Parts: sequence; structure tokens; C-alpha cells
Amino acid sequence: VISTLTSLHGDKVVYDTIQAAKLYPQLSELALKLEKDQIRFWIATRKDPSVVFEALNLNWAGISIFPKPEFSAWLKYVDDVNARHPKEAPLSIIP
Amino acid sequence: LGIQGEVENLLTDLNYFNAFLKEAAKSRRENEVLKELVKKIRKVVNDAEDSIDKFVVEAKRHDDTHVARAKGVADEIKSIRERVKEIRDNDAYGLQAITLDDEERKAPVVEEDDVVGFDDEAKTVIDRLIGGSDYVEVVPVVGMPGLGKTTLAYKIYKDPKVEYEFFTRVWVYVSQTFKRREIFLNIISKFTRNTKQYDDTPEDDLANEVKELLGKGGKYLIVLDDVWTMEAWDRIKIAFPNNGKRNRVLMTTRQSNVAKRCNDKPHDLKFLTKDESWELLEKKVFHKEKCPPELELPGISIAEKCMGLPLAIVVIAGALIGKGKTTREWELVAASVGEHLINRDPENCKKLVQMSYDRLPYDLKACFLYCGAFPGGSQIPAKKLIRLWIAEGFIQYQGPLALEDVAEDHLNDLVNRNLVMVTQRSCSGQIKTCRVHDMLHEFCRHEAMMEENLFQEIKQGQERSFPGKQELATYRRLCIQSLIPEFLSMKPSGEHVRSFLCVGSKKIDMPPNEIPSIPKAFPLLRVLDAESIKFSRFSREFFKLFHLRYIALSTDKIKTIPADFGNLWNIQTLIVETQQATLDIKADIWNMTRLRHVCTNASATLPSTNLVNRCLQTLSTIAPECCTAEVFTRTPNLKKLGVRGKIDALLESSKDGSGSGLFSNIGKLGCLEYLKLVNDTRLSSKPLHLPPAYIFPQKLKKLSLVDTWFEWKDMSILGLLPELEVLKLKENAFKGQSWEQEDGGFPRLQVLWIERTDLTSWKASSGNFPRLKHLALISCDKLEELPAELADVKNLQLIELQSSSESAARSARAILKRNQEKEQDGDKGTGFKLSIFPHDLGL
Ligand SMILES: Nc1ncnc2c1ncn2[C@@H]1O[C@H](COP(=O)(O)OP(=O)(O)OP(=O)(O)O)[C@@H](O)[C@H]1O
Repeated sequence: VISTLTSLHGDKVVYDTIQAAKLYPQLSELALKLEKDQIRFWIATRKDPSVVFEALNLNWAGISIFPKPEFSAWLKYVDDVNARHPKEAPLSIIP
Repeated sequence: LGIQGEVENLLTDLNYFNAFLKEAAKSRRENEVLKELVKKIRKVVNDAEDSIDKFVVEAKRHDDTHVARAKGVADEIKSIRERVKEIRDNDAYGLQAITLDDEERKAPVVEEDDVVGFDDEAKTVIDRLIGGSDYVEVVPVVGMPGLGKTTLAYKIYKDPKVEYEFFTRVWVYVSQTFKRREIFLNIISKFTRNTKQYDDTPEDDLANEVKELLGKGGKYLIVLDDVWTMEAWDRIKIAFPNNGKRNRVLMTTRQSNVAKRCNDKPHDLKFLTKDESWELLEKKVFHKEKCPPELELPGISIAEKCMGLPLAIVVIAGALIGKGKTTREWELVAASVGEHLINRDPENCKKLVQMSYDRLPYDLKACFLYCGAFPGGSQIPAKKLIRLWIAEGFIQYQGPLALEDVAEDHLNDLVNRNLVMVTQRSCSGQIKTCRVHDMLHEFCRHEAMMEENLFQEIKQGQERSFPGKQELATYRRLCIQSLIPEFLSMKPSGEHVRSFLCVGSKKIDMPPNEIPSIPKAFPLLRVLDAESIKFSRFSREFFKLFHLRYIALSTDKIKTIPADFGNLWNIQTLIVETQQATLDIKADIWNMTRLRHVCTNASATLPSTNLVNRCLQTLSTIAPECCTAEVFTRTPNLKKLGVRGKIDALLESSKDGSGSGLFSNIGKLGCLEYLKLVNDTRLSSKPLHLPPAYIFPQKLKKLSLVDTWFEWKDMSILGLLPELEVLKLKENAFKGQSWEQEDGGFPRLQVLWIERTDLTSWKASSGNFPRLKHLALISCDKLEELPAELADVKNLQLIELQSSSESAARSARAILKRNQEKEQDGDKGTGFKLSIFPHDLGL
């Protein structure tokens, strides 16, 4: 709730930390809810799709991008911000 | 400090570089510029890691010449940071090139004729294809690369028995990469030639069409050549009909995990014998003609060095043909058989091995190549190998599993992929010793020397000498089989050496003046595998290895480890194969958080200890007087003790009202799984007693008692252990003339080992060994006869006797006769064998 524990001076390292905490049974529920809260930050400020693309680490894949579930969530992200955009200017994954 | 910031920004850069290297290793890079770019980035990644390690250790030293050392560290971190920015500025296009990476179906070609030594193997698999259930059954042929799996599969595929039995025979070349659609189209093209009508049919509808074609063709056999994954098998098997017509699938593969998941008992292919290797090599080199007598002597040696692998024989045969028919030239090939396999013929041997190697996860590749550091043809202790991977840093795992459990899964993964061969498996099923085949061993050497630079062999060859300081400035790790004292004599300077692996099999008594050479030449020494080297004394340089993780040494004169050892906070494994009976660890090793093993060979008198050693797992030998309550408080996750010394103090109870001895502390460990006891008292005549089972460890699995002289009466208490599986008794571990067992006991016992027993008679009941598999009676000359209740064990597999008496031999024959009668009554045999010599006595 406090902005100190939400900005965290970065997003990619936080995302990797959340995934790392997910393998522990005592941290599975905490990491899962924190993962959703990271999407909350992604929607609140409407960061560029380049940052989220790097945060999901889709930058190393050839023909294998589409089968990757990270690509599906990357598509769901742009759809969500296209339902919460402050102005009607389109946001696209293509650039 | 600003230095702390500099290391932080450097760390983020290596986070990108390591991620770049991991994704760069996902496939082979053939472009020479990309190869050098990967080598440059890997070199700066390693060198930066060597410098951050200097920073973090020197920071630890500073917490407890410091200005000069800090200045040198900051100067270094400045240089690698400049070098990293140099790569990011000048090589910026290159880093994108590997990131932006993305054909012909090379079906293997095999001997249609002159298949040497596969007659018995073909009939074994063919008869296995005939039998089985009416449903779909898989018969996977599994083995190491180039073993002859496709050759045997094609031998069966064209065998007259198979061609008569199976009306439909299909060969499908599955591989690492394949199109699920093209396979069903290929199978359809066997029956109907009209391919235009299936241009838009969906894949699953094509599989439905394949189902109709195979089903009408009666009983069918399908050779799924080189299936690499279970996911591929599930994708393809949807088109194989289960008509109940005894149709089979013959699935050659390099994977044992895939083989086992398709059939519970996969068929492992054999190696050619020494006679068959020469017969094949002679056939390949000479076209239907015998070898000249002058070339027979070197040719046989070459075939022996191929280690029975048909791929190596075929490759070396091509070299021999080019090398003429001269004794001198055939002698040169024999002296360099391994070179002619990997280096001179990369298309045949190097490329085939690369298919399995490049498919490994990035962590497994460093583990597999590390097996090539040990001498070719040697056998590597599995326990030693596991601790080497973890101490070096190849096991990077952040789950709740212990590291050795993960590494054991990695080693079993290599064995499953048939990159490693197991020589000995314990009765519990774990791996004991493993070896790498000679072809894969040359691949491990070449890959980890020239491409990856994981380790370097040091030897005094004809064209090679001990490396100079120009070569040592590049070497990451060193492995050495012989001539160690002279290499340490010339005073090398291995600044970047992280490991010193004395893989020699012969004990070397190094002179005392070369002892400080190892720690002074390699200040960054993480792993010191000096098991073969004998050290008579220590030095202050030996305890300056603050980056040390692994330390193994053999001593005869070193009776006590000095307290200076406690400065090495990063050590995990301690090994001391001391020949002395006593050894005192003066170091306060309890504060080393990542301490995992203490494999002492004598009674270790550990010093007196809010902190928990969550990682410590093993203690090979400990003093009974050191079994304090505080010791076991710090080791809750531990999984093995060993207690050598005067066991009288362990069992003696004081008269002050306290009836609980030090064994009560042993039984309070909630995660113990192995216990070993050795007793030193021999002048006394007292036979000893065993404490009740309600103070025994709850989860104990394995036991080993030596020379304790327990009475035979009190092991009915040992039968109250619910999870006991392994029990070993050696050097007259029990005393008494008579052995009698009470009802029940040993609910899960699997193996019982006895050596030099004191008993003369043994009586048992049927309920004593419900799940016994192996019984060993070595040097039991006092045995009169065995009880007949041992024949009631349905799970029994093996009983072995050595140096038994004549009456004991008669009881062994009687038990064998009863076991044979029961097996002939309808219960299929489990593979019993018995050692009897001579066989004509007592028949
Ligand atoms: N029994 C044999 N007699 C003669 N040559 C053999 C024999 N077995 C295999 N070979 C030869 O060894 C080479 C490799 O054998 P094969 O093609 O059967 O490999 P494999 O075990 O299927 O391996 P991979 O996993 O790489 O496909 C071939 O050139 C083949 O001719």
C-alpha cells in the first residue's frame, strides 16, 4: 500500500523475484497476489509496451514466441490497457 | 561506499550478459564471429565473477594492508567495467545478432549388410515384439549415441521373421525437430499415392486417416526412429490404432526417461566385444580380404581403443583407409584414436554427440563436461562427483529441495540421456560409480578445453609442456593425472584458477617443500580435489584460500586439523582420508553456514558451539563425547551420522537418577536417514546391549555397525524400526554363539550384510524378512547352517556366501533347492545366483 514497497526502483527484478518466491508453498499465495498487484501498477501509469515486453523476458525467442504463455499474457496486458486508456490514442504491440 | 555502487552496476550488466550466454547456448553458433563474440563475453563474465569474488571476500575480511587491497579491488572493478562498456559500445551490433537468430531431412544411413554381432540382440527384440498384450505395446531400444540402435532397428525391420509376422511395417524418422503433419502424410503415402486430396485436411483428421490405414492392415510394426521426447510420442501415437491385434512399436531412442515411460522395462543395446570390434574394423578397412599379418597387431589395438562402439570403429576405419597399409601409419592412428574420432571427423562423431549435448539444460552442460576432467576409462565415485558439481557452482537451484537431491537428479538425468554410464548401483537403487564412454569422454575434453574452456589438462607430452604464465592467465580450472610435484616445483602463477583437480589414481607422497605451492599459486582456489596427493603438514598459505568450497586430502602424520581452518567460511565439503585413529577438528566449523559434509576417517572431537546449520547433511565419524544436546540443535536437517570411538560412554547411564544416555539425543533427530557405529574397545570382554526402540531415530533408513560386540538377543529391538531398509554388520559386529529371532520385525528391510559373524547357529521365523532382497555372509566360517524360514521370502533376489563351512554349504544347497522348487511351482525367478566351488562336492 505504501509507495515505497510498490515502486521498488524497478519492475523486471521485482517480477523475477515474484516468480522465484512462487516455488515455495509458504510463499505461493503471497507471490500470486503480489503478481496481480504488479499488473495494477502496469495499468495505473500505462507504461510503454517495450518495458513490459522486456519485463516478461520475451526478448530471446524466434518462432517460439507464440506458443510461450508469456506472449499470451503480454497480449492480455495490451488489451487491458486498451480498456483503461486515458485517451483514445491507440496502443499497439506492433511497434 | 562508491565501490559498492560500482559492483552493483557491474552486477546488473552481467545479469544481461549471463542471460545472453544462456540463450546463446540454446543452439550451435556456426558463424566464426559469433563464436568469438560468445567467447569474449564469456571471458569477461568469468573474469568479472573472479573480481566480484575478490571484492565480496575482501569485504568479509574487512568486517573482522587493507587500504592497498581495497585500492587494488577498486582498480580491478574499474577495468572490467570499462571492458564491459567497450563490449556494449563497439560490439553492440554483435549482441543483437545472436539475439536475432532463428533444411533437409538427414535420415541416418546404416549397414544394410555385414551387421557384426547383432544376431542375438535382433532375436531378443524380435521375440519381444511377438509376445505381449493384444493392445499397443512399445519396445524401446535405448543406448548411447552411435551404439547401433538404427542398425538393429533396420536389422529387425528387414528380418525375414518380422517381414512374415507383420503385414504392415512403417519406418518413421522422428527427431529433435519434426512436423507432426508431414509424418502422417509420410505414413499415408505408403498406402495411397494421392497426396493432393489432403492439402487442407487438419492434422488430427490426418491422424484419423492414418488410424484407418494401419487398422485394416492387421498386426503392424512401426519403427519410431530417434524419438527424443515423451511429448513427441503423445503427439504421434494418436494415429496408432489400438485394434487389439498385437501391433507393436519399436522405438529407438537415446533417452531412458522416454523409454521407461513408454515401457516399464526398456531394452538397452549392447556394446561390441573386443573380438567383434576387430572383426568389424577388418571388414570395413579391407574389402572381403584378410588383414596382412603386419597390420593385425596395430589394428587389434585400435579396435580395443574404440571401446566396442560401432560408430568409433566406422570412423577410425575411414582414417585407416586413407593412411595406407603401412605398420608405421597404423601405429600413429592407434596412438591417436580419440583425435581421429572427434577432431579429424567432426561430421561423424562430433556432430552426433552435439545433438544430445546441445539439448541439455544450461546447468547440465557444465555438469556433463565436468565428467571429462577425470581420466579416460576411469570410474568416478558418484558421491564425490555430486559434491564437485555443487561446490564448483553448477547446481543453481532455489527450491526447497536439498542441493544433493537436485544434483542426484542431474546425474540421473545424464544417465537417462545415456551421456553417462553407471557401473555400480547400490542395493537401494542409488548411483555408486559412473564412467563416461571413451567417445563421449573425448567430446567432453575437446568441448571443455577449446570451446568452453571449463578445464585444462596439464601433462608433459612430446609436443606439450607445462603451461607458461601466458597460458595460465587464461586457464579457469586445472586437471592433472601425473607429474604433479614437478609442475608445482616450477612455481606457477594461476591467478584465475578456480579449481585444482588431481584426478590421478595413484597416491603421490609430495615433498613437504611443495606443500604451499597449491594454495600460493592459486589464490582463488574454490575446489581442491587433492584426494590422491598425500599431505604431511599444513601451512598458513593453505588456510588463505578464502574462496574455497571443496577440500579433499589424505594424511598420515596430520593428527589434528588446526583452528586456522575456521577462516574459510565458504567451504561445503571436508574430506580427510586419514590413516590415524584419532583426529581433532580445532576449527569452529559450526559458523560455516553452507557447510554440508564432514567425511572424516577418525573420531572427530568437534569443539563446543540462535543459529542453525540448515545445510549440514553428513558426518562420517564423530566422537561420542561430542554428542551434546547443543550439537543436534544446530543440525535438524542432517541426514547421516557416524560414530567411531568408545561406545561405552554412549550407553552408560549415571546413578544420579538420569536413565537417558547420549543415544537419546541421536533418536531425537527428526530427519536422520543413515547411522553408522564403530567401536574401539577390544581389551574388555563385555558383550554390549542395545537401547530400546522408542529412543531410536524415527526416520532411520540405513545402519552399519562394526566391531561393537552387541548381543544377538537385543536386535529384536532393532526390528522395531519401521523404516529400516539397509543394515550392515562388519568385523564381528555381534557376539554370541546362538541366534534366535522373535516374531515380526524388519517391516521394510531390504539388504543385510554380515562379515566375520560370531554366531554358530541361527533360527528365524517367516515374519522376520517380508521384503528382504539381498543377504551377504562373507567370511562366516563359524556358521553351521541357515534357518529354512529364509526360503519363505517372496521378494528375495540374492544370497551370497564366502568362505563358509562344509555344513553351511549343505544348508545353502538345501535353501537353493527349496527356492528352486518354489520358483518351479509357478513363481518366475528373480535372477538367483550362488557361489559354490567345487560344484561336484555335496551333489
Ligand atoms: N553392428 C554394426 N555393424 C556395423 N556397423 C554398425 C553396427 N552398428 C552400428 N554401425 C555403424 O555405426 C554408425 C552409427 O550407428 P547407428 O546409425 O545405428 O547409430 P545409432 O545408435 O542409431 O545413433 P543415433 O542416436 O546417433 O541415431 C553407422 O555408420 C552404422 O553403420
